[PDB]
Amino acid sequence: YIFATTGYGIALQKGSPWKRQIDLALLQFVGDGEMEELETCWLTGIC
Amino acid sequence: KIVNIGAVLSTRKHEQMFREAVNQANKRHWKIQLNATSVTHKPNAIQMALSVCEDLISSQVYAILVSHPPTPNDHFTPTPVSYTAGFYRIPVLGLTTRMSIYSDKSIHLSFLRTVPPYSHQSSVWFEMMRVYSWNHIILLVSDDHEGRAAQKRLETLLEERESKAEKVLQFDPGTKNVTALLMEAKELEARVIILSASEDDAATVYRAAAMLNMTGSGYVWLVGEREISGNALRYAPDGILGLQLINGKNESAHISDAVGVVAQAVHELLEKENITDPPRGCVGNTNIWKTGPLFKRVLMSSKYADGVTGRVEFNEDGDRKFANYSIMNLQNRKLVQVGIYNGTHVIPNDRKIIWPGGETEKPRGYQMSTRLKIVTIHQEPFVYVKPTLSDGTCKEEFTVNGDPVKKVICTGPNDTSPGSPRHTVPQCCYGFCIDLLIKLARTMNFTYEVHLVADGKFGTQERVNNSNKKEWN
Amino acid sequence: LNIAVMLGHSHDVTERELRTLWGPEQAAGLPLDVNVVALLMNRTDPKSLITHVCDLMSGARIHGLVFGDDTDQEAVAQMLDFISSHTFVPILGIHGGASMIMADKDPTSTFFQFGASIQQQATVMLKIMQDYDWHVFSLVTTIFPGYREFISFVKTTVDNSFVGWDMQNVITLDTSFEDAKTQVQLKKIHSSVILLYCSKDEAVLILSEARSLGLTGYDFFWIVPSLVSGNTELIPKEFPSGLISVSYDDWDYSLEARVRDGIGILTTAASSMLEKFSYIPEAKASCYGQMERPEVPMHTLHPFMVNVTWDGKDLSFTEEGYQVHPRLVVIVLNKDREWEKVGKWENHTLSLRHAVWPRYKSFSDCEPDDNHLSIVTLEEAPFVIVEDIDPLTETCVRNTVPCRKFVKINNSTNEGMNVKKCCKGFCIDILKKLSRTVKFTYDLYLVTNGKHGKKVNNVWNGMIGEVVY
Amino acid sequence: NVITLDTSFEDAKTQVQLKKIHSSVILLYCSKDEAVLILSEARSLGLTGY
Amino acid sequence: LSTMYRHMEKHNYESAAEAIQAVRDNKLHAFIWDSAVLEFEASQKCDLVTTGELFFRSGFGIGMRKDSPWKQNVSLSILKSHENGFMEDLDKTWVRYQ
Ligand SMILES: *[C@@H]1O[C@H](CO)[C@@H](O)[C@H](O)[C@H]1NC(C)=O
Ligand SMILES: *[C@@H]1O[C@H](CO)[C@@H](O)[C@H](O)[C@H]1NC(C)=O
Ligand SMILES: *[C@@H]1O[C@H](CO)[C@@H](O)[C@H](O)[C@H]1NC(C)=O
Ligand SMILES: *[C@@H]1O[C@H](CO)[C@@H](O)[C@H](O)[C@H]1NC(C)=O
Ligand SMILES: *[C@@H]1O[C@H](CO)[C@@H](O)[C@H](O)[C@H]1NC(C)=O
Ligand SMILES: *[C@@H]1O[C@H](CO)[C@@H](O)[C@H](O)[C@H]1NC(C)=O
Repeated sequence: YIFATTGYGIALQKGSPWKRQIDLALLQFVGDGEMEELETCWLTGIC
Repeated sequence: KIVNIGAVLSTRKHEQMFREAVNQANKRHWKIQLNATSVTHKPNAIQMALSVCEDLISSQVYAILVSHPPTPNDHFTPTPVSYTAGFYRIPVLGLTTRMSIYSDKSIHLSFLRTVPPYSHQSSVWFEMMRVYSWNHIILLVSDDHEGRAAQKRLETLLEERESKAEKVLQFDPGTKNVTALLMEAKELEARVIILSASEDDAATVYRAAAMLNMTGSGYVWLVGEREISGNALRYAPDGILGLQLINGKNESAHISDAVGVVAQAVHELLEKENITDPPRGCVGNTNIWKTGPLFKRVLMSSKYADGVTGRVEFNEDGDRKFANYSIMNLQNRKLVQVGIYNGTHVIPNDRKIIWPGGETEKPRGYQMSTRLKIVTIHQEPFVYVKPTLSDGTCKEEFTVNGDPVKKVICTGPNDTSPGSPRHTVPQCCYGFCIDLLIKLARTMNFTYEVHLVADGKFGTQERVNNSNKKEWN
Repeated sequence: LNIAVMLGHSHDVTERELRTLWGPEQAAGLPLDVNVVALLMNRTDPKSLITHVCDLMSGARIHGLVFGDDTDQEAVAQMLDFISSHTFVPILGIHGGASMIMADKDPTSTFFQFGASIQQQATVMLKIMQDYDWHVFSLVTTIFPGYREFISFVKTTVDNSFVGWDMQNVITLDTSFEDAKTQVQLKKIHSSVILLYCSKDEAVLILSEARSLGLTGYDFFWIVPSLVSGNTELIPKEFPSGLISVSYDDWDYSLEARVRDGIGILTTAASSMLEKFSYIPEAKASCYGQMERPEVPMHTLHPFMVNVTWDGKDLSFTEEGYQVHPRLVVIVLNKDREWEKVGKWENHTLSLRHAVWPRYKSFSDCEPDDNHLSIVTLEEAPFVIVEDIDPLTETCVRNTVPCRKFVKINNSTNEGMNVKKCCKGFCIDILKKLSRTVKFTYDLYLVTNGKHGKKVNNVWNGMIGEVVY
Repeated sequence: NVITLDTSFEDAKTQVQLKKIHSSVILLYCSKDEAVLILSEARSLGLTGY
Repeated sequence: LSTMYRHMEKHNYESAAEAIQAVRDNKLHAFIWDSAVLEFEASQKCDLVTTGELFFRSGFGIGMRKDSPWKQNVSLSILKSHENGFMEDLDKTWVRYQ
């Protein structure tokens, strides 16, 4: 059960122009399967 | 030893003052090396060009000083004299030339000016904006070479400030009913108007703006030099901030400055070797000066700190650098000097600025109409789309808890099929996003126009009807 | 009616007059009287040209002038602006000022040159890159005028392109004769194709500097427009071999043929004018009198240049007078310092090349690079399966290596047609992965002679047989 | 891969040898005058970055 | 996955509404779409069952424009809805019908 998800991410200070450069890269990594392959590296559990 | 300098001038007073200026330059620098020879303008077009070319090529003239207009107002641009002098690539300096036709270096090889062009009006907009602290610009520029050059320069100097122009409109010469563009400008949240066109176009725009609510309040009219003369003065509403150049009208001062500039060049010409004799016979010589580009390099590398106007510097375009700008406010159809710019410094006059609106405060170019039109894709689990009742409204249902089901009127096509008339008939749509929209309206003042998808798809890149194009659907 | 043709010093005027008269004789019979007055003269003075055109317009009322001159002066085209804007006569040309067209002015002029449009050249310059399968670019420009439009056009055409070009950050050189900032600007190059937009002397100087800077290697690519090339008889020693250039040369099309085409275009325009009207307008009677305002109420041929076709070839002109279907002959500098035709861009605005890649040899008598390791593949559908290419103005879809397969025409002739085909395979992925580790390029070379190979009287065939020798 | 400079006062081959640098740390084994000369050359060559 | 386009480019439909009908009349043996939509369809209509595991898990969002000044005022509203139970109430009123 999950309530008030508000998932966290990489923070960045106000006025930094690198947000438009980092968000696209992170979205590409998420959509290209980097998260899925790296999930087994750390997210290990018995179900 | 004798070097001839030519000029195409009408009045004999101009010839006399040119002779006096060249004599003073010889006195101010040993031996006499400058000769004065001038010709008169003619009402003809090709005959005058032939006469001046015959009288100029056969006289061994190095420098050309011709004023752009022969009369107070005419279309006789000094194109033919420059083109005739361009056969041997003879350096030409313009006295009062301001049209952008001579600005580009691709066509004109050795034809420069002694006065800044209209392109500096594009740059001075940045100086105005950095003082008024604005970020929205709407352009009303006609379709010509000057307009294209101004647009390109403004885009180049604006793309580096992280600001983008909202809309660009084109004025076709000769048109009379152009109210559609004014309506489109009115339908924009920003209320900053920039105009740069001819006198007739300015008068046509002002005629429509008189009836339309384009000068009542909350608007700023920043125009160029061409709209502060002629019928523009008598048909221009008050509060318009004009632009003028100081010391840019005295032909005697321009001639004196040109003579002073050429005085150093005449002496520096003999410094370099490999100098060739000037061509005497017009017929029998088709050679190219070896020092053609060398003259331009010397002129560009030369620095001047004296003259009626002041310090004179040449940029890559070959015109004056860091020219002085003056703001001519229009108050009760009277010119008022307010702002003076030297390129970087700001020197505003103590007189209060009178805006076209009733209030004397600085207008704000941010008028949020709050008419945020929203289009929602027809998704069954997210938005329940059903036909509305014929009485005029939509029936209200209840959930399992008995709470009313809030809904908004939605407008969209009915058939939603290719090759069918998609009549715009209002419908009754509600769902998950309706509650979010209602919450947004409660939190902040919002008005919603619930549109529907035109075709029925979210839309991706489309590559059809040509070899290469990308338009979102 | 009467059209006068002016040309430079050439063969006898009688032969040129006969060639001009042969135009209407072959076809396009028209009741209008076609009279040609050919003149030959060494002088090209402006006043002499004005007097000559005045004499031509006064005598027999010439309604069309075409000036094909061999003079290299660039002001020849600009000298006729007054004639075009005052006498309302169509203006044509072959060489000289009309060879290169860059003058844009009010549409009141009647300039319609057969030269390559300055903006249209970039389309071919990018299409040859697309055909050669190199999506990375290095846009290098200078302060010379007429290149900001190039930058805007290339940015617009790469933003609207769906191919996925790797548009590397541009480097805008300021000026030459620096020797301190040019290296700083050019040290950021990491691609294989570098453009150059300068003049002839500036290009020679920058190439000479790059010779000492080591930028003239056998792996880099250089694309040069028609401005630097110009005439194809002067080859400075600072130009490396293998350079790719595009221009409008007359290797196949002759001056007489171009004159005939221009005459046919003018006759077609006159015939089209005779449809909506019934009289041919005349210019001013005298060159020395101005008794009326020079307006244009006769509805001249300015908007009628779009629907003009001659000899079954669509030869139209845009609003700026640019040719819709130019030639754009591709010239490549060979190791013997000469230009050879490679590509033609005449048919349906489509270009094809002879596919001659290796042109790098004997530049500095050093670094004999051999990284172009040929890769031989075998048709094995379970592992390496090839197929055709769907038409989408692309060669590679996502990451496939371009496979060049030799195709035979029929069972009688023996010629290997070079047709690109899309190919996907496990071995392709293996090669791509190995490329990132070896840091070298590999061009695939598909074969068709044999499948595996046998020993037929001590003769090797197949892929093994090809790799043995 | 190492880069072995031959001698100074070349102005033609030094750039060819040094154009292959792609790392962040560069060593220098020369004399005082030679080091001064090579650093002055690298100032114009843009190898003195931050 | 290039083999998918060998059949996608010749059997794809234009509307999810008609796609549901087609997959219900045995025309389509499979259908790929968002997990939430399929779960809602399975909860409402009792002639379809989901299968497999979630792939390419990406959330929704609100489309805007780079020059729109309503970024913070919308993000704060979204955070308020998430952390004040408004999203939970909307889910409870629009999920788990049966
Ligand atoms: C200047 O040139 C004109 C035309 O060549 C000539 O008539 C005149 O005598 C010259 N001036 C002097 C002082 O010689
Ligand atoms: C201009 O055109 C619009 C519609 O195109 C029309 O409503 C309006 O009356 C016209 N105005 C004039 C002055 O012709
Ligand atoms: C526009 O101006 C007219 C007068 O020309 C006025 O009657 C009308 O109310 C104005 N419209 C608005 C929206 O202010
Ligand atoms: C003459 O030129 C000077 C600039 O040196 C200017 O200040 C002055 O106003 C001009 N005089 C007239 C009558 O325009
Ligand atoms: C919404 O409009 C009302 C009346 O026009 C105003 O009192 C209120 O302040 C507005 N809301 C905001 C957030 O400004
Ligand atoms: C919400 O109102 C305007 C419109 O976006 C914005 O400028 C303002 O800063 C916002 N309010 C707060 C409290 O941030």
